[PDB]
Parts: sequence; structure tokens; C-alpha cells
Amino acid sequence: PPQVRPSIAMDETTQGQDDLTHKLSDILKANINVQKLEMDGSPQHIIN
Amino acid sequence: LMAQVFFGPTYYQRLRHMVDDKIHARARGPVQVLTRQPVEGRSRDGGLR
RNA sequence: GGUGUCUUGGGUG
Repeated sequence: PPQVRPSIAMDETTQGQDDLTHKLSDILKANINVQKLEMDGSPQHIIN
Repeated sequence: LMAQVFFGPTYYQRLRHMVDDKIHARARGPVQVLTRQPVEGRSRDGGLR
């Protein structure tokens, strides 16, 4: 939940996500890129 | 006084540490976002570890 | 009715 990775306020209107949130976002990007290889052409040196 | 006293001028210094810059008390106050424990700092009205 | 996070340097006990 966001409790484990709460945001904070930098100058009265700004918020950056916690490290775990950006890490999960990077994982999601990686996952979707994986789901863009087993659905179409993938010559075995991009899947790995 | 039955005893005599060593008496005279000496050069003393006024140091930066005043009690009024250190005295702090806290009953209840702001907590941390993540842990929900008292914040850290005299200026922030924190609690003692 | 709600006053944010991390490091560097200098001190106090």
C-alpha cells in the first residue's frame, strides 16, 4: 500500500514518490516490455 | 570568615551555550509520515529517543 | 484542522 511508500512535499505544491514507488514503476515498464516480445517478433537476443 | 579567600580579577568568556536554547519539553505533537513516531528535533517540537 | 526527506562539515555531554 502507499503507506509503506508515502509521498512528501518539497515546495508547498510538489511531491515525489518514494523510492519503492519509482522502483515498482520501473518494474512495470520492464514487465510491459516483456509483454511486447512474446506477442510478436522477438529474435531471441532481445527476450533475454 | 575563619579562612581567607583567594581573590582577584580573571578574564572570563561568555560561551554560546545558553539553557534557553536547549530547554525542550513535549507532551504530544507532530509525528512522522512513515512510522507515525514523534518527529526529531527541538525546533520541530520532537520527542526524545 | 492538517508545520516533508537525505548527505557533508563544525561543536556540546
